[PDB]
Amino acid sequence: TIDMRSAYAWSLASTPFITSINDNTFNANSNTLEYGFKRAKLSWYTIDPVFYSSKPSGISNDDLSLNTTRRIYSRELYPNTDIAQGQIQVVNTLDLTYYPGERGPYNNNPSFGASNPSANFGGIMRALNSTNFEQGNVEYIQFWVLDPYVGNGESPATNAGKIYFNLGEISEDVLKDGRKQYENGLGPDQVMVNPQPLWGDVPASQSLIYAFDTNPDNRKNQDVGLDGLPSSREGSIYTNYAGEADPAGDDYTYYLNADGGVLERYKNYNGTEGNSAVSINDPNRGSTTLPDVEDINRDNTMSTINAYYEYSIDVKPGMQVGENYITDIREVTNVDLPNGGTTNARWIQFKIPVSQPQNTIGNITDFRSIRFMRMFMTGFNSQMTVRFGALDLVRGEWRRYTGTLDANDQNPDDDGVEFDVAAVNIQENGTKCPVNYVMPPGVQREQLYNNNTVINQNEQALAVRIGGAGLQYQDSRAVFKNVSVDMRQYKKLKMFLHAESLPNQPTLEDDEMVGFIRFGNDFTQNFY
Amino acid sequence: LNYSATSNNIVRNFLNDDNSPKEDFNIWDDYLDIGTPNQHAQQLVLNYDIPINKIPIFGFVKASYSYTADYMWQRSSTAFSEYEDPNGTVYDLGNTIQNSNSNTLTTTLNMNTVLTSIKNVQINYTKNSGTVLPGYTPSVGFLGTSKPSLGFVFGSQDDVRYEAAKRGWLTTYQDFNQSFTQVSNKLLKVTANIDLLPDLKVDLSMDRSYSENTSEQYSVDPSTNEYKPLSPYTYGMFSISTVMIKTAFSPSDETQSAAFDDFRSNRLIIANRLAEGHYGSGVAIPRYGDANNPIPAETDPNYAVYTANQGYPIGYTKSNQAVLLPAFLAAYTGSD
Amino acid sequence: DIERPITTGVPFLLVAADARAAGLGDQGVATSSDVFSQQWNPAKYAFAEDAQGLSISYTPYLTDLANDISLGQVTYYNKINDRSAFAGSFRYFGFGGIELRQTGDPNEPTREVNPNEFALDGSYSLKLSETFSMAVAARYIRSNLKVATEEIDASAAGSFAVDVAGFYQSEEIAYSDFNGRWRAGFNIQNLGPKISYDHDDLSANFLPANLRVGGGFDFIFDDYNKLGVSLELTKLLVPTPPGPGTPSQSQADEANYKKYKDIGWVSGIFKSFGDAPGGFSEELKEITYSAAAEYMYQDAFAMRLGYYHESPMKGAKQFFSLGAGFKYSMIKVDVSYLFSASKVKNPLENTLRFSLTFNFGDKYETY
Amino acid sequence: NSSKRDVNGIYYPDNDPDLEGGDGDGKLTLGIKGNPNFGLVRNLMVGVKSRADHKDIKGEVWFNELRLADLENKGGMAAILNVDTNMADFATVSAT
Amino acid sequence: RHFFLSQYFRNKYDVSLKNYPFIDSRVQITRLEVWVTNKQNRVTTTGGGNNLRNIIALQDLGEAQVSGVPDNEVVVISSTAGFFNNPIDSPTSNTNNKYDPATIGQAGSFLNSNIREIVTAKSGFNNTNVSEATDYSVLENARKLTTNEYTFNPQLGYISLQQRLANDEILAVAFEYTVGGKVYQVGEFGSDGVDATVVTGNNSSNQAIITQSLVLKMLKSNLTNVKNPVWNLMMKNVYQIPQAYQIKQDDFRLNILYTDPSPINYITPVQGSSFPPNPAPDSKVEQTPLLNVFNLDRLNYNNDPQAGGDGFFDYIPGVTVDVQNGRVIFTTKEPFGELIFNKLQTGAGESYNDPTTYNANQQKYVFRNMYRNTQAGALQDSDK
Amino acid sequence: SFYVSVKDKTIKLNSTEDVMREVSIFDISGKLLYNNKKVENTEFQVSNFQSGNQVLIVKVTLDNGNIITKKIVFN
Amino acid sequence: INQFRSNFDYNSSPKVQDVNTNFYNEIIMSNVNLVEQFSPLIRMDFELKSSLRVLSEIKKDRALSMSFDNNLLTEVKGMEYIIGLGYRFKDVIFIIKSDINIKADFSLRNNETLVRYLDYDNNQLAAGQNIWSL
Ligand SMILES: CCCCCCCCCCC(CCCCCCCCCC)(CO[C@H]1O[C@@H](CO)[C@H](O[C@@H]2O[C@@H](CO)[C@H](O)[C@@H](O)[C@@H]2O)[C@@H](O)[C@@H]1O)CO[C@H]1O[C@@H](CO)[C@H](O[C@@H]2O[C@@H](CO)[C@H](O)[C@@H](O)[C@@H]2O)[C@@H](O)[C@H]1O
Repeated sequence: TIDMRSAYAWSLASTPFITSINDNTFNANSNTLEYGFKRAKLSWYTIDPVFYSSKPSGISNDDLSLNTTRRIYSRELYPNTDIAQGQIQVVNTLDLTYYPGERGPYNNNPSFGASNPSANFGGIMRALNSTNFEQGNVEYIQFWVLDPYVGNGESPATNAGKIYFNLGEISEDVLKDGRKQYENGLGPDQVMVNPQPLWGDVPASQSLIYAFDTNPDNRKNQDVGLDGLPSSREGSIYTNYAGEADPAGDDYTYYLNADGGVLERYKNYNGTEGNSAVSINDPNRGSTTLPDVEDINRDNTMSTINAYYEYSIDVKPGMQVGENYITDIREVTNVDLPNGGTTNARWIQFKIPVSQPQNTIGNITDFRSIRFMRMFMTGFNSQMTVRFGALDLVRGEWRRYTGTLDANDQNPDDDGVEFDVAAVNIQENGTKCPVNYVMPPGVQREQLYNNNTVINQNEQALAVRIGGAGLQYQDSRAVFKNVSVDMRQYKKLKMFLHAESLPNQPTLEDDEMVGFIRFGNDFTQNFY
Repeated sequence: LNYSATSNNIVRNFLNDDNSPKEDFNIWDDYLDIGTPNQHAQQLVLNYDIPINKIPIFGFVKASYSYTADYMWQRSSTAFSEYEDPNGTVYDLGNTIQNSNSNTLTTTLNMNTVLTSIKNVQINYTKNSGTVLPGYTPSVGFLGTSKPSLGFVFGSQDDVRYEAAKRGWLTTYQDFNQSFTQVSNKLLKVTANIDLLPDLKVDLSMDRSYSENTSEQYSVDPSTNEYKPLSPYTYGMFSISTVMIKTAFSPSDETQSAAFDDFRSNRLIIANRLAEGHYGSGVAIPRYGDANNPIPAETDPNYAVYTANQGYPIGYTKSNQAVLLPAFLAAYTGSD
Repeated sequence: DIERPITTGVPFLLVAADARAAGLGDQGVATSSDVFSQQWNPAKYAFAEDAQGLSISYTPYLTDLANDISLGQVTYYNKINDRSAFAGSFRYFGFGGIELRQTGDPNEPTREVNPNEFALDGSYSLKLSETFSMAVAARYIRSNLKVATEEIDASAAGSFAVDVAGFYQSEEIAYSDFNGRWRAGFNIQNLGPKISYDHDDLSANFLPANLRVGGGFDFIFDDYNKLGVSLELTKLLVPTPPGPGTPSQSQADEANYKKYKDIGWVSGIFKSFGDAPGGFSEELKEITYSAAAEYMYQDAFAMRLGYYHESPMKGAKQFFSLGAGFKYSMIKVDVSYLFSASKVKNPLENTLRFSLTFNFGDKYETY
Repeated sequence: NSSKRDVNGIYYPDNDPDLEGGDGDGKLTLGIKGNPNFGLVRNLMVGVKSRADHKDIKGEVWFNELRLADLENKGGMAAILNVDTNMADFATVSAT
Repeated sequence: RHFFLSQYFRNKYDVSLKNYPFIDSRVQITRLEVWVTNKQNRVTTTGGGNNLRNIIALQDLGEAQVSGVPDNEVVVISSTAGFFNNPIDSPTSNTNNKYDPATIGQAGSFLNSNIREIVTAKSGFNNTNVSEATDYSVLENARKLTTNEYTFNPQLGYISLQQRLANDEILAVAFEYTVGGKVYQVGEFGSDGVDATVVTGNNSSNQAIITQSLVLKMLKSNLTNVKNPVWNLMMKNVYQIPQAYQIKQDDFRLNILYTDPSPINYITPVQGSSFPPNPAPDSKVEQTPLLNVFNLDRLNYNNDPQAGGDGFFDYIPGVTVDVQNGRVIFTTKEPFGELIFNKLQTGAGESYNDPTTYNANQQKYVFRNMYRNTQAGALQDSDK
Repeated sequence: SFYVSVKDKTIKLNSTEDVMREVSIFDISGKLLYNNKKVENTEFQVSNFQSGNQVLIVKVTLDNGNIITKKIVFN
Repeated sequence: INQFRSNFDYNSSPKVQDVNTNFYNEIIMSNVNLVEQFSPLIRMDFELKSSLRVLSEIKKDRALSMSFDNNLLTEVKGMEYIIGLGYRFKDVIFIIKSDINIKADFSLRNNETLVRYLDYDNNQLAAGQNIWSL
């Protein structure tokens, strides 16, 4: 797995296309301020442990028992995972609080309060360290998320929506003008683009290093947000909100410098204006020291290509395993809370296969160059909190075999057969809805000593799912591995196999599916 | 004087007229058979202590000279010596010869036995050299050779290309892809000692390094046998001890730099001097804003360049290396 | 293999921290009084022969893999009268200095972290009779094994514990073939409030409260040859967590864990005993035992064999131990080695434990 | 080119009418195509095929603990003979 | 790690090495500048200087036509009508086509001055179907590689990087070479290219800054597309001998075997077929050691030609072996692809680029997919 | 002269004029977490989930049998 | 000059100006380096008769590097202050008597990297270090 739930790695996203490059659902094709008209408010964060360990003034025990603010322990999400004593026992979830009815940064919509909140979007994007998904065999996007319709601070059932994931080349021009903004190049003594580029000031010089100096006056003149305006000249550009103290909606607030509950204190934690105060003792403490730049993979170049794959997840009150890429649901019955009460909880595991995108935007054909990952929430009516207890890109050592295995078919890339390969663990799939994962009889978990603590190792099986249209009479689907194994000194080859029917599908009968091992020098000419 | 020579010959008695090995060949067939030469190397090392202390006027010098000369002859493969073009003509592409020099001079020069404060003046001078000549058709003898020149065999570094072409022992192939090559290295390490005051110890050092590599292709004209060089080019490295203490203590930060202001101002002075060197004062020096070279329209490709240096000479703008390298050196050494 | 191990906070407190006891199968509750008698039985500090003693012990971890990962111990004892003694010990487990580096101009200043875990205790021992002594010890435990990152708080977790120990040592008694000596000891260890690694009362771990009961005999022949045979029994005073099920599949396990974790340490001490429908035999699986033999020549050379057996159901720590000890003038050197006999890999395998004690001050006669 | 092979060229002894006992395994179906070698396995494949003629089957299959078993632990023998002689500082012979 | 400098050198490689160690080419690469994507972002005066430039790399820069190669796999330009302005087999040069940086926007160029700016780079093309990652790539602070970070073959026109580009990095080059008395350049060097910055005005309120890009030849693009000709610039005939650094002759043995399943040093025809009849002596397959089949054994110990070779790998420190890095280079760009395909060809109906026409001996021995696909993609062709 | 750097769960080895042959990454428990016999002075991506473990041990085998040991914190 | 070379554009053809309207140069190079080192700028080493030894030194260096590829000036400036104090208290009594040897080492290193444009005021701070230790 490659972890993706680091909050500081995510930044404000560009406006996305939904179905094709010709779809103006969120005004992604607009070359004016209308490009930002559908952006609603979104905060992405990880709740600071100071809220749980040393309660700040204005935070009560009721504020910390909501299923949107409470501390998550590993033993709740992973009851079968052993943690050594003295190590990390809490799960640091990535929390995304979405306000579809509230204005996002750099949104100059004259009529935003009268618009449908479900037509808005709130999105973040991120650069990927490894870009070759084919060489790495990146198989799916896996995430454990809290059900927002079950717990103490549950959302109303009518607040259903969608979370979209985009993988590939996604534009870094967050404020679309063709120019790369970097705020360490702003300042009264700096040269700007002589005609202002529709969002504010952009430095005319070529950037060298994405870093501030330590002069507080230069910092005050430079840390002014992605629009390049210090909130006093924003009304000139963002004319529909010139009367407000923050016309661009980009002002930053430290979560300990705000009031209210935990969610309200992180509302403006992702603002790009004023988030890099020189002194760590500032009441509006920084949260970053890096200038905000429209260059996310830090190659000095702002990419404007929009060729990516689209995957989508529904967020509805009553989701079940077998649909909506759901592979597992774990129910938590009596969660102890700091206020002395108890609450219900539901963790849902999603496995979205990367090889089966729901849509394609632009000209992308393979997974050899996947540089950016974006996720945005839309379709929601009111405030919605989504807490990723886990969010990873999962790559496997077994590769799906593409190409025909039987000469009767002769049509490999057709027939609409959904062929997925994943893993089933004792640590993650002990409550799997069709069949709970258990070890085969006689198989035991390996035991090690971490530091005077006995740790049970994970027990894993390789799961292959055939769905969609289904398998033809003599067709087969297989995964393969390149090995170097000598079997001549042993007498037996042994393997455990299990077969189950898919939920909401016709029941698989005995001796209809055949499990096969094909091993040798190849899969087409020389094999047992 | 140490002299050494190595020779490797190959015996090819097991081959037919064509490139076909002889199946029925024994390893003892012609055992005491010296073959054709394949590689030949010579090395000469001469060391001299230069007894210049004979006269009692130069009895303080302790000079010492070392000369190393290396020569190599390498036979080319039959694919080169018997190359056949698609036209069917057979060309001898020749062999390769290489030369190396390692001159070294060390002088102690005791100043003993305001100028009397100097005690010792140590001078070190190293000079390496090398010459690679491909396409050299003639072979070598059992004891060596002097065919190109006796000096070349002992590292003369004097030109032999034209003489070799005239003598007719370079390749006659007109598409020869191998390059004549030369390399030179000079290193000077002067050191002096001064005792101006009884407890004031002063050491002075001067260093200069210069390395130069030249490469060219060549042909030999079928008539008159004259050597034709083709696309000669040179590269190398340079280093020299200098002094720029005059700008050492001037403040230099992100807000101010007097030396950098001098760098900016020196560009026009250097450009004007270069323009006088190019246009030799008999005409008005053309500039980028004058009547003959007006600022073009905003859509012209050269509008920005003409506007950037309006009063500079035509061939010497602010971005010319010939303009801003002397400007940089003068600004940061404190020179005018 | 290991079915339902007992989960306790700061398990490093249960590791033998001196070569002498390690070479005797990780037992010291009823062995002869020495400078290391603080982790095992402080009550015999009143039976010391030297007035003052200091000791340094080194137990390396993962010797083949890395250096500086070790458990060190420094002990000091001073018996003031012939009846009473004070002692202070410090155990420190550390990984050594670790540099936190990004590439970032590798000449840049870097932050060094030292994740560690230490316990500092002080004990007072008093002789009640001429053959019996008691001791009370107070210990402070700190754990700082976490490294501070984003969304990770590396605040140290601390706790306090008390120790109640008793040691009986008889006088020399002549028998038919030898004039041996009898020893007995008990030690109740690590009695204190739960340690919260995450600084939340809802998530707290039991201290490794332990009970050691042991007895030993000294075969003394020729006044220059001694053979001490010692036997030790150990029981953790922490409740056993629920297992496969103790009558909604995961709901029952969740409720059982909820009721198990909501148990006080004082009540957990008594809940460790019994809690089974069976008798003494069924509870014997929670008792670890150790048997040791120490040959002593001229009180200057020591040769130690030990066997330590845990029940393979919990922990799976079964091994033999070899040990040697030497005394030059006032400096004693101990070395110990471990031969594992368990399926699970022992972290102290292929490891030579070192111990070094200095004895100074007055000398006390032994009754 | 024999008709005893499938359309994919795999030979199944269980489908051979002239072979008694099939492949020797009543539980498994064994096939071979082109001289593979389990002394050096370079390519390993696990997959699902269908046997339902007029159906489109769907489902999930778990594979676990693919392993080798029953080590052939027969031993071996070796014998060495060395004759080293020296003859009066003149000769030395060493035979192995 | 290894890239041909141009399609001209790639298509000259096989013919120029027919009679090795003699090279049937007069190319002498004299100057080379290599630029990569800058992710380090470190400014130092010691690592060869601070030479950061904006770069635009064109896939089709400097390319002319090739005699036996269709234009569609020499250049990516959608239409070549009026693109070329030199004879077909002309050596690679800036003046070969309408992408010439020296003629930017003169009368009939395909580029405007907007090609010099990163912001207006796309509008700098006079044609319609130009893509931001196919026809060109852009970098804003590209770092010039130092001479210790790469080597190059000055005769065969390819480069070898010290660090491989297994990710989305962009590779761009400018180079100058000589053929006899003629000099050719393909990119823009820092000494002959446009200035990095031009400033108009006197103070920051009215000053205009123009940052100008160097025009270079693209060798590796931001996004991998195996169907573009730039993918063919990456060499696939170089093999790194594991752990080998300073290999020397008399201390290096190499053989080619066929393991199906046992190692055999010759190739047998498929049952019911035979190898092409009456082949040339340099194209024999039947009963031929695989060293001779793959053109690696034609010389004797002294590197002199021999009738059927001496049975040993031909060790030529500039052609078949990279001595300083312990690498072995085949004498053809695709030894296990087009070379063995040609040795097994029986008629003109068989085309190497059309696998449906193979004669059932090429169907089992030609590993085309290891040259037309990535290594992970070529994993799917398990029998080759 | 040897450096190991971790930026975002990615391990980066830096050796001055020394070329490595093998790399092994172990946990504090001693379990081998990663092993590569084809080191090219490149980066390494170990599985990001390690069950609360941060400290790792990197053992590098160079050209000769010299072994370089470095303790790192996986962040 | 780390690498200079001859220019093929400097030939006998009528073409004399490049794309920047500059005359072609016979010898072309990419970078020029001016390196200056006061090592030390000043070193005062003395010892008192009271066994107090002071070794103080100021070191300085400048690393100008001008690039003709982008016509930019990269300046690396460094200063270092070192103070070493040594003293020996004599016959310090705890019956137990010993000398106390006291050593103090103070260091202050400032390093700065600037990138300077010649045509306008764009001095860029690229790297820096402001360390002191005792
Ligand atoms: C601050 C922190 C601790 C520093 C304190 C230093 C004290 C050193 C004590 C040394 C020690 C243990 C050393 C082993 C432990 C080291 C382990 C280290 C491991 C590191 C990993 C034995 O060491 C003995 O070695 C003998 C050499 O053979 C010497 O004998 C000497 O030779 C001649 C002199 O030349 C002399 O004439 C002769 O009379 C000596 O016999 C002495 O050095 C000493 O007696 C202690 O034993 C004995 O030392 C004496 C003082 O000597 C101590 O008396 C007290 O000391 C102070 C009380 O605090 C008070 O002030 C003091 O009033 C009081 O009298 C007692 O304790 C006593 O029991």
